[PDB]
Amino acid sequence: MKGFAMLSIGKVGWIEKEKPAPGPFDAIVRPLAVAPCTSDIHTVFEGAIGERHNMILGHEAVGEVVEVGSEVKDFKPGDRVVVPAITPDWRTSEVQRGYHQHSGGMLAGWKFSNVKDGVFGEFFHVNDADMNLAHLPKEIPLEAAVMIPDMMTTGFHGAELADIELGATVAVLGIGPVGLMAVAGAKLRGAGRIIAVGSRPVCVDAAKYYGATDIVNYKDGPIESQIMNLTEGKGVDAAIIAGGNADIMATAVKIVKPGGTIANVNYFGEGEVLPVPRLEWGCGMAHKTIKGGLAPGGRLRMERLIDLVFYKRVDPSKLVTHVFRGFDNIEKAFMLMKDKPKDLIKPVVILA
Amino acid sequence: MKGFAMLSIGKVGWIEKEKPAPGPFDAIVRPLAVAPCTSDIHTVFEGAIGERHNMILGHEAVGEVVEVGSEVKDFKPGDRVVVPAITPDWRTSEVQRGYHQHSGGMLAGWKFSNVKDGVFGEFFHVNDADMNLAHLPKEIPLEAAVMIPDMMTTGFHGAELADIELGATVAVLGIGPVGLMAVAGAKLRGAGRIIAVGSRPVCVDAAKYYGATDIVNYKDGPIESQIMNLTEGKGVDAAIIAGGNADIMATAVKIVKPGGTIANVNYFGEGEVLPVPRLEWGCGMAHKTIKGGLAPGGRLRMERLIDLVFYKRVDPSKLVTHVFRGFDNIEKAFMLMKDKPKDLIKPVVILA
Amino acid sequence: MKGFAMLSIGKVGWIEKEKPAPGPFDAIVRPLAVAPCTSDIHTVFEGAIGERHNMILGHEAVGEVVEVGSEVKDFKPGDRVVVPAITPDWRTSEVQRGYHQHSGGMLAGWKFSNVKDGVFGEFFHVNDADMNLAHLPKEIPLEAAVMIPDMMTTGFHGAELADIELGATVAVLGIGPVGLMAVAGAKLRGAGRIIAVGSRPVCVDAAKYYGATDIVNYKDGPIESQIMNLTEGKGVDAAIIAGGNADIMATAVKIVKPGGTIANVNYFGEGEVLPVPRLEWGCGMAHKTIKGGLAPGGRLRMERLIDLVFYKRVDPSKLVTHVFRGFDNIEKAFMLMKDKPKDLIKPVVILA
Amino acid sequence: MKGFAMLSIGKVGWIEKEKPAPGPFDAIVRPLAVAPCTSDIHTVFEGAIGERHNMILGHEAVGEVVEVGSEVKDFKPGDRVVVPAITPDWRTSEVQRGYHQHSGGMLAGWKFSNVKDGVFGEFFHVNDADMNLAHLPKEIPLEAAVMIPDMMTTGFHGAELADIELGATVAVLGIGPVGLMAVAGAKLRGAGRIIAVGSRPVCVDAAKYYGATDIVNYKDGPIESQIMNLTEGKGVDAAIIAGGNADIMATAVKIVKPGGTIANVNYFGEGEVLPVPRLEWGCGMAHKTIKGGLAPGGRLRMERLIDLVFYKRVDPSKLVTHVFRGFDNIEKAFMLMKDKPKDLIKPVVILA
Ligand SMILES: NC(=O)c1ccc[n+]([C@@H]2O[C@H](COP(=O)([O-])OP(=O)(O)OC[C@H]3O[C@@H](n4cnc5c(N)ncnc54)[C@H](OP(=O)(O)O)[C@@H]3O)[C@@H](O)[C@H]2O)c1
Ligand SMILES: NC(=O)c1ccc[n+]([C@@H]2O[C@H](COP(=O)([O-])OP(=O)(O)OC[C@H]3O[C@@H](n4cnc5c(N)ncnc54)[C@H](OP(=O)(O)O)[C@@H]3O)[C@@H](O)[C@H]2O)c1
Ligand SMILES: NC(=O)c1ccc[n+]([C@@H]2O[C@H](COP(=O)([O-])OP(=O)(O)OC[C@H]3O[C@@H](n4cnc5c(N)ncnc54)[C@H](OP(=O)(O)O)[C@@H]3O)[C@@H](O)[C@H]2O)c1
Ligand SMILES: NC(=O)c1ccc[n+]([C@@H]2O[C@H](COP(=O)([O-])OP(=O)(O)OC[C@H]3O[C@@H](n4cnc5c(N)ncnc54)[C@H](OP(=O)(O)O)[C@@H]3O)[C@@H](O)[C@H]2O)c1
Ligand SMILES: [Zn+2]
Ligand SMILES: [Zn+2]
Ligand SMILES: [Zn+2]
Ligand SMILES: [Zn+2]
Repeated sequence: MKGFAMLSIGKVGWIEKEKPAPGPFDAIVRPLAVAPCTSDIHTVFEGAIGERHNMILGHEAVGEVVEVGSEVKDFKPGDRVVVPAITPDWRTSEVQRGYHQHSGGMLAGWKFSNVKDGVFGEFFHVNDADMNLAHLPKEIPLEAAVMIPDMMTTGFHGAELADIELGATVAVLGIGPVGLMAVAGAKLRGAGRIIAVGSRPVCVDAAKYYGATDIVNYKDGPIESQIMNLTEGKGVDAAIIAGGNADIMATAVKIVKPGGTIANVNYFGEGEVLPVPRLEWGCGMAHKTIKGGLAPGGRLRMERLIDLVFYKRVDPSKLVTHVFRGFDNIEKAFMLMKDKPKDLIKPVVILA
Repeated sequence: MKGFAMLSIGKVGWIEKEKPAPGPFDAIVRPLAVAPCTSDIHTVFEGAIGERHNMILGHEAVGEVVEVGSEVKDFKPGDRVVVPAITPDWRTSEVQRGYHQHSGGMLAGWKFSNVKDGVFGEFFHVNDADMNLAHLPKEIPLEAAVMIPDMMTTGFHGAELADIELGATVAVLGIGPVGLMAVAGAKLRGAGRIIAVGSRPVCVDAAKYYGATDIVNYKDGPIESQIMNLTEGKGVDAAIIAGGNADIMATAVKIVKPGGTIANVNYFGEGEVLPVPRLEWGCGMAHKTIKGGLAPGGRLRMERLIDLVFYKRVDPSKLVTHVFRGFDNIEKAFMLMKDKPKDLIKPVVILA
Repeated sequence: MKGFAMLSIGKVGWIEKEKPAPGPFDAIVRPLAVAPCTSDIHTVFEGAIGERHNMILGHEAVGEVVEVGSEVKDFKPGDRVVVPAITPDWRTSEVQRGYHQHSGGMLAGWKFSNVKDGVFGEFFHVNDADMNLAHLPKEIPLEAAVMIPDMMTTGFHGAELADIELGATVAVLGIGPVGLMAVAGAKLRGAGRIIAVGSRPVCVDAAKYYGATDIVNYKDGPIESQIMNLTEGKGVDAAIIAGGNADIMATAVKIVKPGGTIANVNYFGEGEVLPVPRLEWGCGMAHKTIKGGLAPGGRLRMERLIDLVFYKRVDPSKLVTHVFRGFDNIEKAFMLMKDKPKDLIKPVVILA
Repeated sequence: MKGFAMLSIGKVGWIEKEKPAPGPFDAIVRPLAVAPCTSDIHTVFEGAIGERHNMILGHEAVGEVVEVGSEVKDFKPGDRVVVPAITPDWRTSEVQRGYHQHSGGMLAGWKFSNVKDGVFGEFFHVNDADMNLAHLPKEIPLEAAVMIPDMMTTGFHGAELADIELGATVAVLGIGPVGLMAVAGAKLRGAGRIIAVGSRPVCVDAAKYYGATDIVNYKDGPIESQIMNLTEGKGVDAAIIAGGNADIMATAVKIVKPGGTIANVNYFGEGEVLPVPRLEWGCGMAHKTIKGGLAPGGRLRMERLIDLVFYKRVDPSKLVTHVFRGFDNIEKAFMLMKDKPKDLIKPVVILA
């Protein structure tokens, strides 16, 4: 009944809450491994989605089922499961339109640490267990598995939105844990040249590991003119935004060729307007499609990504640089996300 | 020959130029019916695509072939043809990528009054007659046929970009001649409710004629607040932008539901940045796809829209509010586009 | 209660069954109007999908909600509803893949008169009311509304699967009620020339009403020869199959041009294989895509087709050639579908 | 000029022909490396596309440009180039419709050893050199590069047509060179499990090399049965057909789940019809899309596959099991393609 929660905007700390009870279709899960996200920094310290009061944080968890509702059919207590960060209500009009990420409202499929208590507690509540849980194979280590709920689905969704054709040249703007899975996702969509944009040397090494053929550091100059030289004025076929300020939107439109695609998965927390360059967008007519999506969730998304991990299509363990232990280290791993060490990509806290 | 040209930014007038000469694959066409476009106002008086010097204007024309190159197979002198605004070079890498509008560079398939002398002349040059001309059936009048090169393909391209599903609710921002064709295109994509946004009474009558079920005038208040009341907070499935300043882009994102599409065909002439509202775009994750395209051209595009007029799927003659006559009246119709009268939609100058 | 049921393969009759009770998410409906389907002839007399025992027939119904479950939120007793022919279980993996029509197994989204008691009873059961019912606007009469559950969604799905481009030439093979809605559907996707294939004058008249520009009589001569002559050897951009024997598949492949689409919504009830002509399929390489699909259902599909009726995009009332009053005439209307007289398109029974 | 030609159906031999001259847009190329194809066996010995007289065989070649026309702007004599098997005329309506493979008619984008003298001569003619040749980087050896013109673009086209989603389970029916590249192609689309169906031990090794996770031998029982056991009766998300008689079409339909795709790239050379099984295709309604395509060609396609080789995304040299050198050994390699020894995958003849 203890959990690390967001007291208000700019203030965090442990609180005490009632242990959640499952509905007939729900499950209660105790976490075996969790991970903090930059998104919890964007909501706490930037108030990007408004004010909260005593909301448990955290949304990336592999856990063990301890209680199921009278209608749960595919999960028993004791089952080890990968919980997706997006756990929608599956009976809404948006699902019938094909957008479960927005089931019941904009971004409403994202429930943990948004409009529902997160996984940073001795237990948490997963709604619609048969639809929003996936069994964890015994062959996948806990550290790699906890990268599936959020980092892998978001990074891969960026590659999916980019509509990569075989052999296409892809740029990945941002090589944090999300952008690194975007680099992997691009390679899984059969990209040829993958140009990664970042600075931290631990991120640059992992980007090459996941298939980046070129590294672009802003120290050499503006990223726009730097990538344009790599492409001899042609540009990239797609640019995946996985970090940066609102101005990175303008950088993306400038480096993508006409007919190319700008695929955003970045959570912009500050700024009122995301700039789109009029001239580099063809004054409205360059066919530079812009996409920006919340990562898919639910049981099928996790099962699909479990197979990709299982059959060795992507190894997410290289995202995990720091492994803590014990509930108390949740606060420390969370604070590592506010001020990132230079040797950090993604921390993981193991609990049992 | 003589032709109405853009002397410099902000100055137009008639000039003297040699009659153009065709290559083995090209044709020389004399115009039978022409029409001016708002796009030529954006370039002349706003300098939206840079400076020009003595460039004949005009890109909407129905003509008669007067000379063909030794390699033209399908067109003879004396053929009456619909000339598209977009006449790309068809042997480029962009065409192999599937974006003929950008063959040779951004917007480079748009040649007339962009990088080439336009149709406001005694003759004009059409590159690759076999690929960029369509035969005009005797059953379609000159006034209806001259709407096909630019207005119809652009409006229909807005509806194509919008990814309309059967029964979807569509908003069209701007009900000038392009937006009027976007209301028609929306209906031809099977839209249910079509909410048109405009004020001019002549345009509103035409909007209803082409399918609009609701008329939104800014007089009642903000367009965003007005459309949200019409849809009980849900919004529209797609929004076609066919006019307005750079702020209309923000309006379209605010009124489109998550997972919807913003389809822009407006030529933005002023401002550096098209604003995209961070919050109403889901902070980057609302799956509100943004598109913006130059209208398709070439022979096949024209033949397909010719069939749409022939089989009575759309009557573009209702766009034509003014019918001038004589080469001299081209200057009259062009300035008539800088300050649109309240009873104007689209003017047409008949020549022979 | 009373109900018109499939006793066994080849025999139908009135039986006695228990009035269904709703689960927490379900509703009980009494029908106000019903219609019989050719699909129930395939099931009973051809045994097309196997034996059945005491299954009430029928899957096209508009009704009145009489009872709802404790969890039903959007529908109360007294509400007049349009009931889709397809009412899937929405919490399955197939829904997460995007194929609700096969929720639980192939064709399993189709419940009425497949794996569940149909609507030809004093009451029927609708699983998951909030997801599988739509409100009926008072402006839409009963006869028209009952064309929405199955005829309109199936025929429109043919047009959806055909991937119709603006101005394309489309052929519709079979112009019973489903094919007539495929003609209308092709019009709602922007088809130019629509070539309808059939012989019965009542259907030919309706096909012209719904937009057919050409009528091909299959008893007049070979369909393939006739359509090639009409298209000057080019073929059509798409052929929608809405009737005929297995060899209509070969006819469709033979008339579609390379890169075109064959879109089947016909329920084939006899024969081991459907033939694809090797040579006219380009020996496997002609890019003639073949689709075949169960019509969409659920609340959203009904609501979108209701808007197409409400805003007068389609008037399905011309499909109704026979209207009867009274429960016992369910038998008469059903045998009408078996006998298929020359003046029949679709019969409706009013129980109001 | 000497050349290995198809004299008539069932007979091949060396003939003498005049050395071709190029049009103003064309190039004459001398082969540095060539490879024979199973498709030529279908053509010569089954007559799958009719009778030919003294047609030089072969459509797989890397060569040196020896002469160009006056309008060729990107290639000079001495340039080493990858020549695609498909070299269409790019100025046709089919290119405008988006299908260069059928430019001028069904399969007409495939010219070499179809409607044009092939690459098995001292020189050959490439039409439209600027559009249909790709520069060959010095880093790619000749034997691997000659897998790009046909094997790689066909197998990858199968993965493209299969509409593969991340993590999906894919079956590849047939693992000769085309099927092995479909295995690599499926991996480049992000497939999870990949079930290869073959029996020759050398092909099984290569299939495991390119990413197969499961091997089904059509000797341990029916393919359909075994694959259903591997998938627990669920089936595969897509099946790529790359070999087999006409019955393989029925096999593919029986193993694909509802909503999945059957993607054929096999050249069927015998049989009047390809059987589609009525029940397992849902009596017409299972949403099992069937595609079948001639492989893409042209400059842009070769360039993108060159990049996938250059950046080490795929290594096609494992396809090459026999390398000879000498013009005369074209006959030797071709006959190996007829009577396929169990250690053969693809032979290559080196000429310089
Ligand atoms: N849509 C979803 O479902 C979803 C899910 C999770 C997270 N997100 C959001 O997506 C973003 C990425 O997640 P994350 O955990 O990987 O954050 P992160 O660790 O902070 O990575 C941000 C990256 O952006 C780089 N960067 C900073 N300024 C840049 C600039 N001008 N140009 C290019 N790159 C620049 C940084 O490079 P260096 O640090 O090396 O200098 C860094 O690598 C976050 O904002 C997150 O909130 C979205
Ligand atoms: N992509 C292409 O291929 C292509 C082709 C041709 C043209 N275009 C461009 O697309 C645009 C449409 O062409 P057009 O000839 O129809 O121009 P137009 O006659 O000036 O029509 C512009 C429409 O926008 C309305 N409008 C003005 N302010 C607005 C606001 N805040 N919000 C919403 N609507 C507002 C106007 O309403 P009222 O006038 O009734 O007050 C008018 O109906 C032009 O800019 C044109 O240059 C693009
Ligand atoms: N996928 C779904 O969800 C769904 C839904 C409902 C129904 N269906 C099925 O789709 C089909 C259409 O239903 P329906 O009520 O419209 O049946 P219908 O009235 O019997 O329509 C049959 C049409 O096919 C014509 N026909 C027969 N042989 C032909 C041939 N060799 N060539 C060309 N046309 C031929 C018939 O000609 P005539 O004009 O002379 O009769 C008629 O026009 C049925 O089989 C039905 O079971 C599928
Ligand atoms: N779409 C295009 O552009 C294109 C391009 C090139 C070629 N093709 C054609 O595609 C096909 C593949 O080419 P290829 O060079 O790879 O020929 P191949 O080596 O003969 O491929 C045959 C493969 O299919 C297997 N096979 C035979 N019958 C089978 C059955 N009932 N079930 C399952 N597998 C069966 C064979 O088994 P074994 O292992 O025992 O031999 C072998 O693995 C050829 O027909 C070719 O002409 C098409
Ligand atoms: Zn996160
Ligand atoms: Zn214009
Ligand atoms: Zn039916
Ligand atoms: Zn081949």
